[PDB]
Amino acid sequence: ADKELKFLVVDDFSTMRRIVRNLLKELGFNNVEEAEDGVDALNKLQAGGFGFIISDWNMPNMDGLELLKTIRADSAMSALPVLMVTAEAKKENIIAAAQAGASGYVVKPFTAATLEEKLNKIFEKLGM
Ligand SMILES: [Mg+2]
Repeated sequence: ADKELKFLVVDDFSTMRRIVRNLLKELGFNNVEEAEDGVDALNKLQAGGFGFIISDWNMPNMDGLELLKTIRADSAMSALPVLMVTAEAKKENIIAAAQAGASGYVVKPFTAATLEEKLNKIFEKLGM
């Protein structure tokens, strides 16, 4: 994984975005942009050059599942890695995301070490 991979962090909580950005920083990933909800994220993804999306499951207007399905359906972004974030792991949520193409799932709060492990797992799973 290129340390310069461009990340999109999506969460309706500013503070949760700041945590994720700070965690990534710690790992050496400084290339991060932020979005507030699914539609905000799609707007930004339009400009191109993103490499990895970290999205919250629970967001207004367009939730994580919807954003993920829209990414998967788009010819230009369909392969982008998507890491889903939830405050509470639920079997049907996990199955629904997997089936929709999520690259992985992480329960918050999480440390830099957990994030790293999730990141490496996906890079490994996707041969990146
Ligand atoms: Mg949220």
